Amino acid sequence: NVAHGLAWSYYIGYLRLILPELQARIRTYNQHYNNVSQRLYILLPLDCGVPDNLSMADPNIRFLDKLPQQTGDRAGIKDRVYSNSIYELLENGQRAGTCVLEYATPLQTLFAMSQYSQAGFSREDRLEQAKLFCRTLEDILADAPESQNNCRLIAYQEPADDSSFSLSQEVLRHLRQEEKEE
Amino acid sequence: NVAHGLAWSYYIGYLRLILPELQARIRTYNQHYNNLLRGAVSQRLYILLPLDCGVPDNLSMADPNIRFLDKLPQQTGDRAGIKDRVYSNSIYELLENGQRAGTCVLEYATPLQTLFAMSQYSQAGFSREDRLEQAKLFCRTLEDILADAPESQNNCRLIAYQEFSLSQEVLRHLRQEEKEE
Amino acid sequence: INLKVSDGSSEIFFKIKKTTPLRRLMEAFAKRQGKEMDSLRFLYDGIRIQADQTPEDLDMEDNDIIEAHREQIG
Ligand SMILES: Nc1ncnc2c1ncn2[C@@H]1C[C@@H]2COP(=O)(O)O[C@@H]3[C@@H](COP(=O)(O)O[C@H]2[C@H]1F)C[C@@H](n1cnc2c(N)ncnc21)[C@@H]3F
Repeated sequence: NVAHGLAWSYYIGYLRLILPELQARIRTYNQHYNNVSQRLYILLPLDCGVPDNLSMADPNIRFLDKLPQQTGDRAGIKDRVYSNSIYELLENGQRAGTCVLEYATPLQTLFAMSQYSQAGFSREDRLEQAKLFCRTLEDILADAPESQNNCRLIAYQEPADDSSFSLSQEVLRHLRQEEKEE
Repeated sequence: NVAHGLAWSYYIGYLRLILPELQARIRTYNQHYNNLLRGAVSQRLYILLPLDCGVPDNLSMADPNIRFLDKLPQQTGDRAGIKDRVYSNSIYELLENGQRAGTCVLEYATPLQTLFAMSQYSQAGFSREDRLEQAKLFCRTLEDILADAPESQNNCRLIAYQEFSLSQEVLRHLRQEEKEE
Repeated sequence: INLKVSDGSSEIFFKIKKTTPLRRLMEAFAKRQGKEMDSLRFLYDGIRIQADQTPEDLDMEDNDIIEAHREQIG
């Protein structure tokens, strides 16, 4: 089904390529600016609503800098570029954590397919496939080597209540758990 | 099914983003790089669709008569929390008897490579006939999507083929485009 | 229900039930042209038709036209 293809493409076309080199790029960044935050944190909103600008989605998530980029040829395109963004996670104006953070882009394809009538894809389909995308991706990474397991999948539902929701707290909670399990 | 999702992924995640901006990048290139892509024919994105999903990463490896000249200026955009995610495209010359017979922006449709890799990695398995059918379904779904994207779709051309000179395959498409003008 | 298929150089009318899959028509029309069903692209309401779809599935009406274009891929 749809989710199965998108999850394999996420591994084959991205994670398998960047996770092995991620550690070096973080070190290179640290020395510049005079020196848990070494994993790639991947947001997976299960409703597939994926904003492009993290800072405008949550005030307490603020862009810090980009890692050095990585490049590689693929499918006749010379020097495809892989870039990743560092964010600070705040609480009441105070830096509470720092990590490389992004959304799982293929969830935007699932969302768009549920919006374009030509795709023949309902909202219920999107929500099911989103969950299947997460489980397949989790299965794939569970069979991956150590050099490809240095990422954290963060899957979540936003409340159907009018109650507010903190994306920053959703990430910080996992940062805190990881510190504890050290 | 799989091919349906991959075609929508190819459109939603790539073509709808880069096609509306392609002419501006080509103008910028021509103006600061000697009008190398002259005429509408040389200003479309040519997408290769090998229906056997054989997608080498190096086009010169696929055909010596396809040779890399330069890269267009990069497009950047904020994308799913990544600041300045980068989209880049490569310019190739096509050779016929040692001389430059054509110049175009050329590349493979990457999801076809994905289909092939899935036959190797996928645990549930993916047979040859299934892969060839999903490759065809990807191409036809992409055709259908582009037909319903009138705003941006005339910035590209699909080159599908079964296996032979890839360079000639491309040149034939280019010559036909010039004749239809 | 009555329907018609047109490629511009020829036209063939068909009469079938509403629950009969359109596989038969698309194969019938293409056979006349000397081409197999796959090499042609059939359209109704601007949408590519699939072999297992019936006029009831596509909400067809009597005396509709079906467009037959040369499929460029494959
Ligand atoms: N640099 C990156 N940064 C962040 N994430 C990335 C990056 N690269 C890959 N990913 C991951 C892996 C997924 C599958 O990648 P793929 O190349 O196998 O399939 C792509 C299609 C779906 O794209 P998307 O929805 O973004 O899903 C991506 C994203 F989740 C569209 C098209 N395409 C997209 N971008 C380019 C490009 N720059 N050049 C040429 N073709 C491109 C390809 F067919």
